[PDB]
Amino acid sequence: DIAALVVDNGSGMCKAGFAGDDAPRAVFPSIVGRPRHQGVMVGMGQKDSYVGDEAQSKRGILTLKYPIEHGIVTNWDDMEKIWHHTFYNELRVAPEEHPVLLTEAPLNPKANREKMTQIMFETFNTPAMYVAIQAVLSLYASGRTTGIVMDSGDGVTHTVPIYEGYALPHAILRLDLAGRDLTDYLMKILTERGYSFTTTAEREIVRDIKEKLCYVALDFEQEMATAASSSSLEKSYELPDGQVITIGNERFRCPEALFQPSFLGMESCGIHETTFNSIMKCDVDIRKDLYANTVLSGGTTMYPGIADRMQKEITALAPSTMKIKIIAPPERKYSVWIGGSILASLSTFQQMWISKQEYDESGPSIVHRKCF
Amino acid sequence: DWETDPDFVNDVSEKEQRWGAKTVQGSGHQEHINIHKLRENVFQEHQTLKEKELETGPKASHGYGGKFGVE
Amino acid sequence: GRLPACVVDCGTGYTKLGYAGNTEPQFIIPSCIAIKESAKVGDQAQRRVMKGVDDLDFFIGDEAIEKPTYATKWPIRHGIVEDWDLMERFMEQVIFKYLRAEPEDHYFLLTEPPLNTPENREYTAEIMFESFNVPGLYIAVQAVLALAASWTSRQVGERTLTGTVIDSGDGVTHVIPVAEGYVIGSCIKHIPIAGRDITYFIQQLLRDREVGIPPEQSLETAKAVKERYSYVCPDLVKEFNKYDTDGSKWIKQYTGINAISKKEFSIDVGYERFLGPEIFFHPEFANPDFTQPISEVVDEVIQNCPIDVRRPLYKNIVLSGGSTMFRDFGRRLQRDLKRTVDARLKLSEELSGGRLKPKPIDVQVITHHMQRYAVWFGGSMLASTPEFYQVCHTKKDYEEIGPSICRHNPVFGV
Amino acid sequence: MILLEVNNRIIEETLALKFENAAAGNKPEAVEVTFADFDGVLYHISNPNGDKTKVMVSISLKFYKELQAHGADELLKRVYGSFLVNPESGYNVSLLYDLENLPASKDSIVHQAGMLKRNCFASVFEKYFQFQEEGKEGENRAVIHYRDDETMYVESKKDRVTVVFSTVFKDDDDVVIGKVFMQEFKEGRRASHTAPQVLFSHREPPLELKDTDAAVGDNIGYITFVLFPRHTNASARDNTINLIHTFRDYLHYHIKCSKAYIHTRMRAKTSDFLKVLNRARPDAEKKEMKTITGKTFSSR
Amino acid sequence: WXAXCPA
Amino acid sequence: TATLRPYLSAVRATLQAALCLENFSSQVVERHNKPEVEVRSSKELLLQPVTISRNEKEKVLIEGSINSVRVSIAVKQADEIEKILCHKFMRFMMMRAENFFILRRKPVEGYDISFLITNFHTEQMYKHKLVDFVIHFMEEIDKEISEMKLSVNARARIVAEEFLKNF
Amino acid sequence: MAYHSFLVEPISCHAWNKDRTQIAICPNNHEVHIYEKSGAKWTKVHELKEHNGQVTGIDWAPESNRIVTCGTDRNAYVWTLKGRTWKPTLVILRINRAARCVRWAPNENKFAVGSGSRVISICYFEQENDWWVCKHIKKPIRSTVLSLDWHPNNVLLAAGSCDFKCRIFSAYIKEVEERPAPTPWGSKMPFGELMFESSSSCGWVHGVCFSASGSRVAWVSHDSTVCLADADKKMAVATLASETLPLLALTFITDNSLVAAGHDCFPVLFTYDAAAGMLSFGGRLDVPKQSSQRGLTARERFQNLDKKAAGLDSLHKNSVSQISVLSGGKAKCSQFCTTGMDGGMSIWDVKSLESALKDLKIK
Amino acid sequence: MPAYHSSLMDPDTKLIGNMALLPIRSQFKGPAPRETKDTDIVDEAIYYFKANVFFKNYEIKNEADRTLIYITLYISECLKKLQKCNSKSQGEKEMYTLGITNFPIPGEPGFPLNAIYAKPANKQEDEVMRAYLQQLRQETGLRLCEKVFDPQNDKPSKWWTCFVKRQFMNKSLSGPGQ
Ligand SMILES: Nc1ncnc2c1ncn2[C@@H]1O[C@H](COP(=O)(O)OP(=O)(O)O)[C@@H](O)[C@H]1O
Ligand SMILES: Nc1ncnc2c1ncn2[C@@H]1O[C@H](COP(=O)(O)OP(=O)(O)O)[C@@H](O)[C@H]1O
Ligand SMILES: [Mg+2]
Ligand SMILES: [Mg+2]
Repeated sequence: DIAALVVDNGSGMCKAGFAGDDAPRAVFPSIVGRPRHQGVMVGMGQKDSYVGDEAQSKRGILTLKYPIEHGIVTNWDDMEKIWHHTFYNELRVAPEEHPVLLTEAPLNPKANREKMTQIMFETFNTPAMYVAIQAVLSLYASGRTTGIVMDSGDGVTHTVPIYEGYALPHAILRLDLAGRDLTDYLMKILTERGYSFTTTAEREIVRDIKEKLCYVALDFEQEMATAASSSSLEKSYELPDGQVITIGNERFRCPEALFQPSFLGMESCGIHETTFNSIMKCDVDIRKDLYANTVLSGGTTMYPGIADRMQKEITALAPSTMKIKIIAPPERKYSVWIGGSILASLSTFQQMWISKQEYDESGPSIVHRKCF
Repeated sequence: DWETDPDFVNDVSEKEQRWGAKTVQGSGHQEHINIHKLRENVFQEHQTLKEKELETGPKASHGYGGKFGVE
Repeated sequence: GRLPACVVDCGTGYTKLGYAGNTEPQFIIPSCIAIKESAKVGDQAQRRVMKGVDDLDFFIGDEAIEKPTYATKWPIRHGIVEDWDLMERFMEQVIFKYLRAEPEDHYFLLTEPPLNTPENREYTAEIMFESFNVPGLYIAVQAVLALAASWTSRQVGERTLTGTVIDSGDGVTHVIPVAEGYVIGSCIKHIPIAGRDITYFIQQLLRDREVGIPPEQSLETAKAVKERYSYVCPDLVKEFNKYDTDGSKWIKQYTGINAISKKEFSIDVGYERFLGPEIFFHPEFANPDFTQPISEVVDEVIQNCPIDVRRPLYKNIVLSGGSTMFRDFGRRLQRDLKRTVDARLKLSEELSGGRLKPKPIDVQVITHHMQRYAVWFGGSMLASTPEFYQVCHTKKDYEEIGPSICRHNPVFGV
Repeated sequence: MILLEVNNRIIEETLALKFENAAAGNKPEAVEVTFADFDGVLYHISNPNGDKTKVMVSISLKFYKELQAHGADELLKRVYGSFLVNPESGYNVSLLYDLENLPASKDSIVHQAGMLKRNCFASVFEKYFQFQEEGKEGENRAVIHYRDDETMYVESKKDRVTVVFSTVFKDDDDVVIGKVFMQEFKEGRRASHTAPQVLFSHREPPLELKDTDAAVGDNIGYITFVLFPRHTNASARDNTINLIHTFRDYLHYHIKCSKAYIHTRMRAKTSDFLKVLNRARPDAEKKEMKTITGKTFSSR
Repeated sequence: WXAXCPA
Repeated sequence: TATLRPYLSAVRATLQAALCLENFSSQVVERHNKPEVEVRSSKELLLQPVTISRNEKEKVLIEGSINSVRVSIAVKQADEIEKILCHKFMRFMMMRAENFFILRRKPVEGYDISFLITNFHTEQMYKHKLVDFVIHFMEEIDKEISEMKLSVNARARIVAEEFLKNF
Repeated sequence: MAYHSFLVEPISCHAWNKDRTQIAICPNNHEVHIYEKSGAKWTKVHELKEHNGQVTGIDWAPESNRIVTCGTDRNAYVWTLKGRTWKPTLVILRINRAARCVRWAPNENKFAVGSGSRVISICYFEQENDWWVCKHIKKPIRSTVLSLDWHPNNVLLAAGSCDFKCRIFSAYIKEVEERPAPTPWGSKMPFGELMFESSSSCGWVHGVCFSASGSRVAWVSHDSTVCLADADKKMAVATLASETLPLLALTFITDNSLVAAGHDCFPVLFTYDAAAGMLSFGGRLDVPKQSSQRGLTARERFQNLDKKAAGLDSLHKNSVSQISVLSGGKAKCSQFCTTGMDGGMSIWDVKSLESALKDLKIK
Repeated sequence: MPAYHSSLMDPDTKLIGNMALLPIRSQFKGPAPRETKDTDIVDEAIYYFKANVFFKNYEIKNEADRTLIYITLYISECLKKLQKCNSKSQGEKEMYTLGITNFPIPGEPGFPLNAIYAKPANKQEDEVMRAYLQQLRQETGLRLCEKVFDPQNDKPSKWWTCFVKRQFMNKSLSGPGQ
């Protein structure tokens, strides 16, 4: 057996570890900081780019930039910085001795995975790598070979239906709507109360407010009429400088955008209707088995009371005789990584690597042949 | 020690390379010859070389008179 | 009547096909196979089962590098066949498409490196005897045939049967001392450092420095840079200094064509002119396990042979294989060997007391007209004699004993 | 490669190389290349009496006598013109290219020089195609000894051309697989709406071989093609001749690829049995994580 | 992205 | 299957009457520890070789000992094609005889396959699972060889169709 | 009563001290591992490493606290506890093949090593030279000596062999003890004498054991048969042919009842009826335990769906190879320890076993 | 064939710890004596650097070899910082502020070769070693800033910044790959 690094490195937060464990060894936000003021105190040591948790702690004087947006790498230098910090600082392991199992969302541009392979082979000199689809790993982590995975990360949402292992590639529905859009929408709607977060350092504060207070309402209109007729839903959060703010109606208005993107000015259907459409695109003989094996993942599906909402919404769209099960495990946020460690620890997986030798003779165009 | 040449290039097509390169001033497609004649000639010449290498080497049969001589 | 025997020298980077009795191989193709490969999951023995007749949709040789939609696989690595499915398909198109030989009317003479495991010979015998049904097979060591290729370029009366053959191919470099026609097998040396290691080193050098090389050709370039601007240096640090102080003369330019848009890219060939071949006299540059130069390995090879056949072995060091076609390779080899030999002789004279000054050992490195295919022609000699049909393994011998008939070679005793 | 090809690669390569060397203006070098082909055919490209300016390509066949019959050189002459010369001693047909009188477009003569064996065969075979086209019944029917133990009995009638292959394989494994490959040969006429009537027999020889010396026996198989005037017309007889010529070699080729095909399924089933054995090895409680090379991890 | 959406 | 049920029951009951192995150091050599049925050095550590046969030409020969068991299987081979396929398949099984820890690189003369289960294989690996593997091989080998035969037939038909299509 | 698995590899042999607070086992290698009972858990306290091959016999003298170990390196060692470490004294066996078993004498003055050289080595001390010397019993033996057990009178010695025979030799050493008293086995007892030799000619003899009073000798065969020879009845043999797999070890819990074990992994009990001269299958001692199943996780489900596409109802999952009597002696035993080829060590109890099964009567 | 060792050890050369306190031709302060001959240890290290990075076995023969090993390890740190600059007048400032930066010395965590480097025995030897290493660093950076930067475009020549990935025996004075 061999130890193979599993680096999820989805948008939002990079989670890297070793294959064979039950939790990623190092999880840190994938951001890169740059100082935006003069240095005046010489002799204390300075750096020109902070990465990960260090960039988060010093966010007061930095311009946080995400290298990945909507599941696509848009700045490769910062991506290389993130990978270097993951390899040599978080895991503290030599990357030229271990295989690497990276993940990519479905229906992304091929140049993305091509440049990913080129970077991982020509910069870090990994002896072998493999680019897997996130939802397939999420299904691995759930310990079943049939079901529709509904993975809603921080920058992209997508559903993949699989039956007996034979994934249907013609019913994979992708939707560029995830935690970052919800964070921006919360930043927008927080003004009407009276609070204004406008700089990229305060977007982190808004994200913390979202992931600590926001939740999904089972019946949107009833909850609106309730929180608009009584002060029993307002919650108070303390900013990092002593100020306290109180949010009421906004609490469930942020995640509700997932179920009706008309708030964000988008035309696409909600995530529930997206999952239902993905199911309905499959053949008629497997739908009943998909309905009872719906799986959630990603940290955007960690909103309190989203499983019940998804069940109540799909049950309204599916025939009255199909049983709808929303298999949402309480370890959903790390599921995409957990399935990876399961995969990279298998025996036959050693025959699915992209060996460094195989790349040295064929360039980056080999990932489209060795990895679907 | 021996000096090198900076401006030496033996550009050859991969197909030209498979037969030879301009680093050896004779390599490439050679004139077809008879192989059995070469084999027998090499055998006979090795035999003749062995005979003279024996004649010019130390001889145990040197003291018995005649062509060998008396020690 | 008899038909000429087929000779198939299967090397790691190139395979030479021909009919015995000619002067040069009829075909020299790359040892690669283009098969249809897609994104699948499961083991390798399971995704290789092709339905219908789809296992015959493959190409080999020159026709396998042109195909841009096929996946090109190399079955032979370091001279040792690591894949037998691809090797069987390669052999079947070698026999039925290029040679056009009916494999039941021709004796076959294949080749091998010295340290080929016996199971590889058994699998080769199983393939040629049960699948292709050859009437006879003979698996000769590769470098020992390369000795009988230097006789066509040397004057009459000095074509000897004794010499040290140095065969440096695409995947392996082996040294074989032949004396009076008998392979001294217990002294053969075998190093898996060869041309392809030089090509990997050169591409890693180019990729750390140059820009503009298309990735899908980063290897194809490092071959055109290696087999064109590469030479041997008498000293390493002095050459680094010669390139640093007068770069305007020692730094060359290589202009290639990007075979997708037909544009032209230009790169600067600098240190990799002399650092490529230097992994021959410094094998740690490419494989940190070996640390011994090639001159010292040749000296150990010759110093392990019997005593009275040491002086002729020094006189007929015959180079072979493509990787020895580097300018002034034989010169530096002979210089180092002469240094070693003269130092040893002076030490022996000093220890003797200083009464006799022995004959200085003549050291010669023989470059000849046939190096690129020196092995094959050798085979074309051996497989053209009558005695050949007395040393082959007849079909009866296989039908009686089994593949274990091919288990022994002159590198190990008993 | 599924269907065997009819053009020899060594002839084309050697002649194209010689013609490129001559067209560029270089002085001609010696050439002496002997080789073989299917069905025991022997080629020899050399120079006549050390004359390095002429290249003579000679071929020795197995249907030695059928090609010497009167009228068996119409096609050879028609296709090769002045290149056809007297046979070299020991060989049967011989072309002679003068490297100084080569016409332009050197690709056509090399494309027709690589098909020397196919043309020698089609020359001794179009005789019966013509005997059938000209509307004459009972024309000459012969037995081409295209191999040394197998025969091809050709007969031409008023309305058809019957070709009976008497074939037998040398190796025992090849015989056992060839029985199957020849039994299943009548199931091919379901792949095309126009395929010649094929009949297979190994109990007894057909009634065409009762007055002739075609090879018969209890280990030989008989395959009868009935080529009708829609397979032997002046527009689709090239493909028909190619197929009737390379039929036996194609069957042999695919018999020898069937084994390399079966080996993959056998490896798959071997792995499937190894997976059933694996249920006997007790799963370890803790494994030490290693590296791609296999050395200790050196870290957590 | 290049066309449609930013990325 | 259901036509091999009594034959396989007898073979399985004879397998776990042997395979009661113990550690034993050699007697005819100083410190070697070798399987006593392979060397045949001492005639006191060798049990009776028992044969279990379903008909004339399908059988299992079991040779027991104190620290080793040799199980040779002679499989059903109806015609020549099944004989060729059985030979090639057993050969492709021998090729990987270190992944099969209980296998033998060469079958006993007269028999098609042979397993050699020493005492280390019953101390480090489950004994009942080894018995189950042998019985499963004996169950499924005929079926797999028949599927090989059908594959050969299909290949022949496809080759015929690929030829006769060009006319 | 408990079960403790020291390792996954077999245990060749084990030995307890006087107060049954320490155990010496063989981890299936050259070392000898001495564990100590600390509350409810075991903790390894000593490692004895002097052998070249794996040990095959360990025995612990209770009164003197000296260990004896014989292995496949044709050597024997006597370990004495100096202060805090066990120091070995080498014994010269003079055999030319691997040793197989070792047994201290009841009085701890000599010990018997049965080897595969077709001899038995009776080793004793020479305080005139501090020299561990040995004599040889080699006449009627024709194969390996597998098991040994001493008579309570410190002289006679039961030995089973691979020559299908159980024998009772006389290991009298006339330089460490006095002439012994006449026993119902015979009055003439010189060194190397043959007092009894069974009539069996089928199956090896894996284990022999003398009675608590030294008047009966029982043994187990690979032929599945358990036999008992009585000396007060003209040395009469009572045999019982079992219908299970063979046995490897046995002991005398009373003067009438035996506890055997073997390739079945569970202990069985036999009884002897002196008024009739015939053995009776007392029955299985262990109650068949129901091994709880565990639900599979997703990592283990895929791990054994990719790799491989309890069956036994006893404490031991492999054959039991050695049975010793913990407390109570052989006249009335209350605890017996079993060690097998699965690294486990089962401390049984006679009272609890007799309580669990009421169809189980101990004669 | 062996790598390129230094040939400056003299029987009267003084030692610091177990490193040859070799004289150096420089202007910075330090405990090393001044050199009159045209080649000091730093010139030799910069001469042998480009070749010593490709070898993978380096036998320490004397203490001058340990000094040359340190300087070869530090040139790899100078190159990492000079790769980013775009003007020799900035490369000089970068090399000064790097030479000032205190790197680990023998016997401290972070020094890659504690096993084969004798740490100081007391405080005075510690201080002398610190000053000596600082002088070595400063002068090596000063000499290298004139090699890396070519006068044709006044920016780091690609013939020197291609050795940024090449580590001398995979060791470095900085962190493990950071
Ligand atoms: N427990 C939670 N409750 C509510 N929101 C959460 C929770 N965990 C994460 N989120 C929000 O979900 C967003 C995206 O999830 P994340 O797991 O970061 O995607 P990815 O897996 O691609 O990194 C985050 O910005 C975070 O604010
Ligand atoms: N003229 C040359 N100079 C340097 N290297 C060469 C030359 N010709 C071939 N090579 C190298 O040698 C290898 C091919 O030579 P060859 O003797 O055919 O090896 P093999 O027979 O093992 O394939 C290739 O790796 C190629 O790069
Ligand atoms: Mg995710
Ligand atoms: Mg070669």
